[PDB]
Amino acid sequence: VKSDDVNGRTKMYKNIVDGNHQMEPGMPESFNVLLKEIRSLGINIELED
Amino acid sequence: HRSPGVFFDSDKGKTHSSGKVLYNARIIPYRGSWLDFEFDPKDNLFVRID
Amino acid sequence: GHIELASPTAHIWFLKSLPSRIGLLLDMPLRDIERVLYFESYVVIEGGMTNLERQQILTEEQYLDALEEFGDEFDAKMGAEAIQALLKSMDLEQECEQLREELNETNSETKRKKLTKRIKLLEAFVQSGNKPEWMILTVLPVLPPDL
Amino acid sequence: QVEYSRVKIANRELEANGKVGATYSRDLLGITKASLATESFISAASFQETTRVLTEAAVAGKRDELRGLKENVIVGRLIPAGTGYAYHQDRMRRRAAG
Amino acid sequence: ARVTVQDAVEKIGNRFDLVLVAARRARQMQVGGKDPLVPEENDKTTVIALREIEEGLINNQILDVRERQEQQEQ
Amino acid sequence: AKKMVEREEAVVWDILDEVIREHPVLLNRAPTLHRLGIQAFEPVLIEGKAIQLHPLVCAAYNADFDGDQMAVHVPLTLEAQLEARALMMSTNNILSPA
Amino acid sequence: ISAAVKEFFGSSQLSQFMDQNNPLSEITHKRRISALGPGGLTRERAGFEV
Amino acid sequence: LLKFLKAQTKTEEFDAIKIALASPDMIRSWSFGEVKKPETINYRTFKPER
DNA sequence: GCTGGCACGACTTTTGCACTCGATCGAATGCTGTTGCACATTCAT
RNA sequence: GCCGCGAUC
DNA sequence: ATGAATGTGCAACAGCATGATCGCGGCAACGTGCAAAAGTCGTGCCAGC
Ligand SMILES: [Mg+2]
Repeated sequence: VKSDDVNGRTKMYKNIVDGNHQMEPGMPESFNVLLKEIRSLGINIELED
Repeated sequence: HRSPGVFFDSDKGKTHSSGKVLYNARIIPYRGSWLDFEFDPKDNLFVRID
Repeated sequence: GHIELASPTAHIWFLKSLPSRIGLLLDMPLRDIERVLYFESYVVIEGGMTNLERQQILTEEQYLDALEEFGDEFDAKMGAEAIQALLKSMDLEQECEQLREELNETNSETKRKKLTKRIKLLEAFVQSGNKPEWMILTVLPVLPPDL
Repeated sequence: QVEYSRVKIANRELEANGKVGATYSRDLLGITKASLATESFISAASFQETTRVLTEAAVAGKRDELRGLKENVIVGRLIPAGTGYAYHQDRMRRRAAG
Repeated sequence: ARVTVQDAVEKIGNRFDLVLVAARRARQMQVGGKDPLVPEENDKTTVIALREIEEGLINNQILDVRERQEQQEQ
Repeated sequence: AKKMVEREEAVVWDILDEVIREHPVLLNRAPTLHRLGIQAFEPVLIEGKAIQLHPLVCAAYNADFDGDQMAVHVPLTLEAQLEARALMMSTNNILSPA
Repeated sequence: ISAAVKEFFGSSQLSQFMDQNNPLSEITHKRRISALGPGGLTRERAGFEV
Repeated sequence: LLKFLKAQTKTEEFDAIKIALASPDMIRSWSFGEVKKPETINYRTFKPER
């Protein structure tokens, strides 16, 4: 929520301004960039359900 | 920087771990290609040109 | 996005590494597989009627000699398309039991390690559902522009 | 892995056919070598040579399952330790129960 | 305020579940729908929950039964 | 609120003092060697420009005041504040875990 | 010629911003001995003997 | 045809990242088009190419 | 009667288009692990 | 998006 | 006595060598002619003051 969550940052800023102090986390953009980078090679990486 | 000339070295005597000290010579010029002489563990003259 | 290469090229992930995947899959050394990749030498396939072997490393001069003598029945290519052709023709399941029988029948500390490595790779490939022809890629993906 | 061998030995010995259990020989490896051989590829690819680990993970078609601490830190979920250990205990039962 | 949480820790001794219990109690007291059960001395909700735990008046079991009673009332 | 925070009126200072009251903040040094190299303190505002560190924790931090700098990370969640109070407070870890 | 001369004078391993705190820094920077540079050795390359 | 949310729903449940080789058909599945020109942007309009 | 924004018949610009020919370098870090190849040895006939 | 150079602990 | 298989030893190639800060500079790769369309310019138009 401090570094790479594009929606997490805004959500947690709104929560603090409201005064909620709720986590509501997500998925960092850095790992998505890494997944796109590896997929750009011949290796396929996906997230199983 | 290293002065151009002729430099002899012993390579500390620990390359093949056999205790055989190996003497090598270098010809460092101000400009151009290098030239080295190298002593094998089997006492063979090897020249490492450039 | 993607780009089509209009000709199959080889991936350096599986070619140039100390435990080369294509190296030990084809039972040929890294030097040979690198030489054929750059069109320096040819490799023939099939050729049961002719005296050429399945994985021959005949050079250019041997290529014209075979063409003059054997003529037809000699299927040799110089590019990575040859690697695709020989990789598709390989029957992984049939080779698995053949190498298993060779390993259990004859015992020797030298060939046992390489045989075990090849058997492990073959079993992993047949179990994982992958295919060996996918190592060398014909369509190359590209990174998104924002990255 | 000895942990994988132990459960197989216990399961085989639990049934009637106890002789199926296979004796093993424990091995010792250095830290640089033992770390790279872990059953999860997301870890051991963020410590040493990644070109080697990815291909040996690519051809095998393996899975990570995010069991250790390094994998969960990379993804950004709660690590299975300390305060986050309880949260990973609740999730395990739900997955097993369906 | 509580300079040390040892008194609260020994009430429910894990040093790890205490954090979760205090977080739940502070969430209840902060997002609304709850009032402190211990006199409030201008301090924040975190130390109020910790002092409730230390006094032995807030625990996981009784938190669950209070939630169940609230659900039953509604 | 933005404009008056930039203008830094006195009531903004009073509200900052109200917010700070019991929000633990955790300081750390650059080469975080062991787990005691990042500890959570309770901030007291000073009319100054440098962090004032307690002399006792210098041995744990391996910090001496000859130009040393430390980072100040703010735990901004209820779970994070409890973790920084019940696990990271300086009064909590007195015995070195070695 | 001008391109090479200006490239050497402006962007080189051994032509740096001069220190200007006190005359002492300028004095000790002008008469400075550097083992690095184009013909020199890399920082990682230097052993304990050098 | 309004009130559609895609940024929040982008966070999906997952577990056990899986890695495998990429098929050419699978690669084409990822791709949404083609690239045939080696230019990046045309300075005539300061816009991306075709 | 005086004045100021709309369309039409040539000029003028753009774009598909896919089609070709066209030296001078730094060389200098150990430390370890791995793989391949050459040679010495030993066993069989 | 770096590369060199200098500096602090 | 000699050939072949095996094990051992040696040489070449690959990865890797702390963390966090602050301050100054310097810094890459066309063409082609015509249809076909589109845009533009000089020109004439009605509607408001
Ligand atoms: Mg100091």
